[PDB]
Amino acid sequence: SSPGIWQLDCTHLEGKVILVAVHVASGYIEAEVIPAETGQETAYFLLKLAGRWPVKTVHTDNGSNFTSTTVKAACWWAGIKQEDGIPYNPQSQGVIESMNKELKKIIGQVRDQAEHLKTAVQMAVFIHNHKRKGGYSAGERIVDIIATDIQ
Amino acid sequence: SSPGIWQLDCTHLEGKVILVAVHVASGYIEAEVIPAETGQETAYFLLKLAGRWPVKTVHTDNGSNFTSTTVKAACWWAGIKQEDGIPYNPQSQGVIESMNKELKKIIGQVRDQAEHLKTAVQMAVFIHNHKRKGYSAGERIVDIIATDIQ
Ligand SMILES: O=C(O)c1cccc2c1OCO2
Ligand SMILES: O=C(O)c1cccc2c1OCO2
Repeated sequence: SSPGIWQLDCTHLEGKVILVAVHVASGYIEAEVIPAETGQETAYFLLKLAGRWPVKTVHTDNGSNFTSTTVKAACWWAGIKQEDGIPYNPQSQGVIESMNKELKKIIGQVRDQAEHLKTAVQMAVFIHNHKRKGGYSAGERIVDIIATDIQ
Repeated sequence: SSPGIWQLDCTHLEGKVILVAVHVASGYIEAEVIPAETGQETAYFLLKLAGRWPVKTVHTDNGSNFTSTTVKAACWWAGIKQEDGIPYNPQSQGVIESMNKELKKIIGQVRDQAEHLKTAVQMAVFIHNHKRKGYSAGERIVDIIATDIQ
């Protein structure tokens, strides 16, 4: 449960890009729809995440965001250690692929309800983070993990 | 002051609107820049907030968002009790006014650094939530909700 570590994950749907940050120890996520994954979009997403949770380390999702000066500048600004996201544990690739599939399935389940993709993605964030698996939810786990770490 | 209670607050800068949700018991915030405060923007912001923290009650920032069918639909969807934001306790007006001024002060302190207002507002959320007063608001909200879960 290393309380400060997050992983970036970028997935595609409807010609659009969904950027996800996963808190690795809990499975809790935040996500956004963007028109394309650029360093600027990723840097802004990181700044938002790190203002909201104590982001110590981020495993970036690809080499272009690992390289990006703009991403490195947001990581410097927000006190984040930027790392690569090489699956030294190969069970990592499989966990992220399954989350993406789960997220896309929830997006499909909420399509009668959202006119824009960005709404369906935030409904999927909500359902993902509140899902009991404990059975604790990922929202409960990340709070428990970080609070234990503060104490 | 319950773990689940938040207050909406809408403030203006640079002819743009900044929408803030404050977790009342900790002072922790999330905020966004929007072109205008409409029911649709407010409903979307609430959906985002409630997928991220366990939002039980929202004190809406004005009667238009309290009334808005779109705001009520997002609160229904996310399981949030929508309430008014009448300051039955008058030290509320002043606590919110003071946060707006501190937020605008930080936005000013980061303007050499951000080309867009939205970046400066998220730098201000970051500095607000990490500021030690000695725990930070980010620490207090985590402690409050974890104590509640346990
Ligand atoms: O239910 C929770 O305690 C919770 C805690 C932290 C974050 C969250 C949560 O629900 C979804 O996003
Ligand atoms: O520093 C923290 O524990 C913290 C915890 C939860 C949320 C946050 C935080 O800092 C910024 O936003």
